[PDB]
Amino acid sequence: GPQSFVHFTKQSLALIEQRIAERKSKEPKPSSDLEAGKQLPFIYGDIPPGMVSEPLEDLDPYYADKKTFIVLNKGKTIFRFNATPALYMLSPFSPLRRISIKILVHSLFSMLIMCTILTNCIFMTMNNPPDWTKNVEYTFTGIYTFESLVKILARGFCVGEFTFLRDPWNWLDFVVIVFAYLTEFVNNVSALRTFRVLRALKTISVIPGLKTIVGALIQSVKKLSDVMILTVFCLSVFALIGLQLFMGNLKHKCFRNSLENNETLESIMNTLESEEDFRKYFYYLEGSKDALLCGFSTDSGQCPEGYTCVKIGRNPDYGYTSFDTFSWAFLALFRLMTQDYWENLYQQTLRAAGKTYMIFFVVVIFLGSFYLINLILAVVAMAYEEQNQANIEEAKQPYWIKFKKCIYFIVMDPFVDLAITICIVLNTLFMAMEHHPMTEEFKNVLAIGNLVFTGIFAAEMVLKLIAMDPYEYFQVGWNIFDSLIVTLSLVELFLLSVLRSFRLLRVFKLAKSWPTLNMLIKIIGNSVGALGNLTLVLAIIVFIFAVVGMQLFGKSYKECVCKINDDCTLPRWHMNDFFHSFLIVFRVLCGEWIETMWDCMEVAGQAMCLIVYMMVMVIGNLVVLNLFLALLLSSFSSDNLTAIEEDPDANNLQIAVTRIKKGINYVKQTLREFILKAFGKIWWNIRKTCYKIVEHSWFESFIVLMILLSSGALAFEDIYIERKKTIKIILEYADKIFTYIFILEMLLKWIAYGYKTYFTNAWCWLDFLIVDVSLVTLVANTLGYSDLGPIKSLRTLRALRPLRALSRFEGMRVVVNALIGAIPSIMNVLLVCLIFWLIFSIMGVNLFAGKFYECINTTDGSRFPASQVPNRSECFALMNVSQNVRWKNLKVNFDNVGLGYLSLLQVATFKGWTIIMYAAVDSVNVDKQPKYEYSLYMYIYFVVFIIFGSFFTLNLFIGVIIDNFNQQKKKLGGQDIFMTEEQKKYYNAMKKLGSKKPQKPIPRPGNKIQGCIFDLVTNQAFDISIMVLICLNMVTMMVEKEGQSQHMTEVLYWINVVFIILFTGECVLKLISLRHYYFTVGWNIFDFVVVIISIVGMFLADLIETYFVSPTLFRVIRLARIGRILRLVKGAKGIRTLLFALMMSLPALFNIGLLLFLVMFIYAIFGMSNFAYVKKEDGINDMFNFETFGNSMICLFQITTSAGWDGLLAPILNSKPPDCDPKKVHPGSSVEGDCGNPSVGIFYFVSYIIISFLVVVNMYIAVILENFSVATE
Amino acid sequence: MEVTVPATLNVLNGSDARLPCTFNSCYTVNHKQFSLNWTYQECNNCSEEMFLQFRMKIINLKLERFQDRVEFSGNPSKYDVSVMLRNVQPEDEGIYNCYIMNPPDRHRGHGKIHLQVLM
Amino acid sequence: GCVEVDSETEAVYGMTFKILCISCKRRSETNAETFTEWTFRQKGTEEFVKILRYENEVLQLEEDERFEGRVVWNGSRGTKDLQDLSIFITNVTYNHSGDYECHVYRLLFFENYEHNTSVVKKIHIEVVDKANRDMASIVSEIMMYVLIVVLTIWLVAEMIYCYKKIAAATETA
Ligand SMILES: NC(=O)N1c2ccccc2C=Cc2ccccc21
Repeated sequence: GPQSFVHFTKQSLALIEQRIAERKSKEPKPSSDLEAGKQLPFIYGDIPPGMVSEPLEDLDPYYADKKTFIVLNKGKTIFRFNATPALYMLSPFSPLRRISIKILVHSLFSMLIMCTILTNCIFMTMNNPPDWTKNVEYTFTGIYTFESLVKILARGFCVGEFTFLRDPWNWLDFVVIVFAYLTEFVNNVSALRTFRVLRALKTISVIPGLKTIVGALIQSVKKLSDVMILTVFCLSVFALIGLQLFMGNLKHKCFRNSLENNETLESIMNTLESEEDFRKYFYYLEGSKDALLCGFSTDSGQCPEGYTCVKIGRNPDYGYTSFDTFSWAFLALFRLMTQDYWENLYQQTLRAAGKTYMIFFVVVIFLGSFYLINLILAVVAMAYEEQNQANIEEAKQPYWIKFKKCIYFIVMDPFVDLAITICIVLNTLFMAMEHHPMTEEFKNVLAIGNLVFTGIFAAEMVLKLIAMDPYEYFQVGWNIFDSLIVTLSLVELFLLSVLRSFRLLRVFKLAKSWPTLNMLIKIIGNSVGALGNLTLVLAIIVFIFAVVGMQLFGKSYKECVCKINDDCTLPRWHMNDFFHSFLIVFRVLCGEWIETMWDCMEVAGQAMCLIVYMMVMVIGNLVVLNLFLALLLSSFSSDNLTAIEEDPDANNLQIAVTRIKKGINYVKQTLREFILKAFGKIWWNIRKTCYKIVEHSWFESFIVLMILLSSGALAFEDIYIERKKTIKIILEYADKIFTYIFILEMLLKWIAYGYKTYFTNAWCWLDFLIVDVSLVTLVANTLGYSDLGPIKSLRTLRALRPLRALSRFEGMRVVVNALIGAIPSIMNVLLVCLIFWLIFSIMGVNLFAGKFYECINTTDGSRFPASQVPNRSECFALMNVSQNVRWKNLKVNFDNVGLGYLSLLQVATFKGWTIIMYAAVDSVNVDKQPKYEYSLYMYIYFVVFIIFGSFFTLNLFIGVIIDNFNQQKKKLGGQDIFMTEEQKKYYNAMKKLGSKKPQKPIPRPGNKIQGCIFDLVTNQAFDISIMVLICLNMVTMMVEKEGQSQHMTEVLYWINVVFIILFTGECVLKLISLRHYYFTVGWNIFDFVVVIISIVGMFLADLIETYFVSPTLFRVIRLARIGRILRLVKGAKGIRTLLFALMMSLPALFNIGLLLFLVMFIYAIFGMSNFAYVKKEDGINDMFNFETFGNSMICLFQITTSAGWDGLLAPILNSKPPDCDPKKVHPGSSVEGDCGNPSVGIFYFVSYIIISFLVVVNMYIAVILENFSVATE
Repeated sequence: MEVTVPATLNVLNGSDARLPCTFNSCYTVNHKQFSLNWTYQECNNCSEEMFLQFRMKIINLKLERFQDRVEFSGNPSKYDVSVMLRNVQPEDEGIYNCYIMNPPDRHRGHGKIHLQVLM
Repeated sequence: GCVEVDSETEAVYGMTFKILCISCKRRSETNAETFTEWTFRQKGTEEFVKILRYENEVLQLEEDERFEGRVVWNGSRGTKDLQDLSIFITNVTYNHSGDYECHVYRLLFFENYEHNTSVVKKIHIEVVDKANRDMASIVSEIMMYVLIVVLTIWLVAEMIYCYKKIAAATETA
């Protein structure tokens, strides 16, 4: 009832006084719909005029026993105050209190606070401020203290409930104000400035709605405790393994053999300091800051002649890349898990240790890097789903009319829309014809075409504005959008490159008839509508991190610049000003946090840089993951509610095509009428026998064996095969036997099944094609035409012989069926991605078409400073004088749209993007020498692309593929689509190990002493003691480092042996107690196995370091100690269920990995055939090339995770001199030239990184998600 | 480069004076590259006298107006470069300058002290 | 790149032959200046006699009646960084059967460092009148043929047995 708006008065105070007396004599829950900060329930109607902003009687009967009152605001919101006098001094009936209450509840007050904070956030962004900013900061301090004073006068400082301090954000405000006065009066200055950034967090309190978003983020991070415990445990175990294997291996360097003046290695090392001193004694690659790593094994790196490998000096990367201590190994393993610049660590470790150590990296990448990330993503997805389900549940709970009608007949016809769409597509494909060396006539025709198109669109705008008044035309969003684009077109016509590319957004008018291009627009709209608060929170967090980093490290980056740059000039990525600080933060969010962090530590301290970078990484990645998953789930579920019918009013394009097909039918019928008016019993048994043979298990197994042999025979064709002439001969004759073998299998299948039943089968078609290629090659070789151009090039298709195992192997067939099922949606999303990226490609072409050229000194590879050689003519004149000068260009650039696509791919995958960004921000003009950051703010182009392109396009791709797989599963009837029928039974049986009830306790024995042992060992105290013992053993394993003294080594050995005896004793006690019942438990036999292997390993390691010298075997055998610490899983129910999810998911991951390995084998054979002789550049070096099956597999595993593919592609884009030598003679071989094939290289790498994107990530995520959902149930 | 020196240093006649000249370069003080140039001038416009220096070892020029009373009292390895002075005569009243260059740093610092002799 | 293929060991009389001596560096990016000398110990002789020396793109054949006007350079050309040091006998006789040695003197140029190394490679060469076939080729051809015939015989035996059984069962039905 609206009569409840009674004022809080003296009689009300007296009534509360009598009620409190009755409460004292007395020696429920408040209404949620009436809680402060919400609107009044609609039962209370409209506020009376004299009651707004006045202390009203408490409307909630829950607070009828307490001196609390209510003040109502214009805008219908409730503030819940306290009637206990403020400061024990000012009663609620006071002029100051009334005025302050009105001020605090007014909305102009909140708007003023918001404006003040947003203004101060701009003065926060000055690396050095002008001397007059002290008055501005005094003004800001005055405004903040006035606001706090008003709040305190309104609701009491800290006197009971609903006072100033009772809100946790008022704590932040109070801390801000005391710091502001203490720093101005009591007066590290940089640390105090970092505390000025605490004033930015008041935006969350001021702006409505951000507080609940922050609370949701915190309640989400509270759900990740088990996953982070598992992550820390896994990283610790892998760090212990790495510290065992690679301890000190990264200190290997090549040292001079011949030393003068009786000098020794230690005498040399006690004197050197500078890199110019080290370069005289150790082998340094040209343009390298670190000494070249070598190794003592056969497959490690090779020192040059006259240099020998020794372990001395510091680790690479300023000394931060190492396994020499547990902390550094942990940092390396965290880097490996997050896959940030991990390929450099891969190559360094392989070179220092050996190429057989890639198994460690394989296991780490495919167990910790992918599975833990998928677990984190799945847990966050569950958290969002439950939160959204709760939200849904709570929500549920005279002469002018002549032309008006004429142009309305004209322009609103369905055909006009189709014509406009055709014109839009033509305009896009006409803008996409720009390149760098464009002749003047081509430029003229492009200008004329653009003029014609903008004229057509302007005429169409004028026609639709005279056919219907502005009051109705400007009522449509598409009409407003088209109007903006066209008026921009006329502006640019009357007057740039940007405003020319503004026209390209007209492509989004095809989203009406393109359902999977409307999903992209829905995602983009959700990012600024439903999830606008999440986006705003992310922006605020990024701003805060950028300003904090600048305030902390800007002065250090300028003081200590010679420690990180030889020229003593600021590097490319630094934190000396706000823009570069923001760039560093954004790069960290993109996922590159180690290369900038090394310079951070070098200039300003390991502790500070590590703390700041870890905070940034964790919080920023959490917020970005929340936004990503929210967008994905909201767009791909909430949009599915069957809102309106499927095109109720058919689109003008649909009506136009309906009319067109009607006219086609009419023309067909009329033309048809016009032209008609004008004018053996043994054969069946043979076939049955062939069927019986081809269907036999022996025949199938024989064929599978021959397929495997013929696939493996391809791996012996290295470049070193001329050293293996007997093997060459053997492999040639074996090829003929195999062709004869697969030709007879082909003829029996023809006579056994029938031509139709054969040729209507894709697997048989594939086998038919492969054996046809083999037969043609054999015939051509027999006739002597073995070198006939295309015939020779046809010999490279022998790498497809492995493709005959897909049909043979059931798991690989099951997996490959899902991909074929999902192909159409892949094509749809790929077309959407290409159309979307065409806009950015055309924009980049118009921005940087031909501006990446520069005049380099080819010996140093250093650009000549633009003071000398300011253009290409001066570069040419300088070449005429010198010799090692060149006017070079980047290999991946923006010269045309085709190369723009490759540059955009490199940017979007974050591999090789830095070179393009550097060239783009250096670019001056065409035929002009680039200057250092002449166009600095071209970084914004790449930022916007990485956001709109790299992020929303992955939100669209993941959604459509996960929907396709779900639809396939539902088509099969809720059956797993990655598991075979034989594996389904194992999966079903394993699913029952996660729910079996506890069995009966093992009965007590008969002997008295045995019973006492039983009561001792069956105890929670015993279990806890075993757990703490394992923890202590883990700590003793962590305390081991490189260079530890022999005394510490011996004491650690004895500490370990006593742990061995303790665990063996507990096992023996449990055996003598539980009799034969001990082995009925999986954890018990695991403990027994661990005990015996630990004992055996200790003995064997002692043997292999006493009667035999084999350090590698000793290091490997000492890994048996990790069994003692793997037992912590037994008592951790939080991580045990996640490991059960992994165990559940193993069967499907096996099939996926089998398919991936076959694909990698095929690509390795192709790489060996083609890129075996390219020039050693960039990522193609002496140890990572395509000259051998092992090297090829190493490179392909490296780029399966999409790492270093730019550096492997770069040497292949060479094709003409002086980049390559087409007539180079290779010793020991008949091949000539070291040039690459650009088209083949581009296709190879793009298709291989496309296969990995849809397999190692799209098939991996799905399997892990379903099985986590199963294990957590 | 930031050099911290007292603008005015008051000492009594017949007492010892330590001229506090310190800096805080980021880089390590390479003794093979450090350069010192202590100078004295009777007034700001007066010319400067070259009296104590570091090149590889601390070299004191032993000027007659200072006799054998000037020695080194800091430590470049810990960024203190002060100079001591026994029994400060009333003639010692003047302006003392410490100029520090520490490769690979680029900026060059200067510390100035006005030494005053009290009765 | 550079693959150290060994030389052959059999030259036919009256034809041309090539003696391979390939020596690659441990690292392919290092600079060097190489020159070579070839010796020869004829079958039935106890001493190795120097026959030629190649340095700075000029072959200096020692006065030898056995090798005068028959040997030409046949290795890496146009550089001082020789990695293939092969010579090419343009007309084999019977005075070319013996033990050859290919001395390689390579001088690596490093940074403030010059290393002068040396390698020796020995090639035993026997002269014949008719080119013998490879034992590996002969055995490969023979085993290929026997495998083909064995597999075909097994397949045909299975086919005939299965045909008789299938037809007998069908006529029984
Ligand atoms: N499990 C699901 O079905 N979804 C959904 C649910 C709704 C809409 C789309 C998608 C697609 C992908 C995806 C990704 C991560 C977690 C869940 C998830």
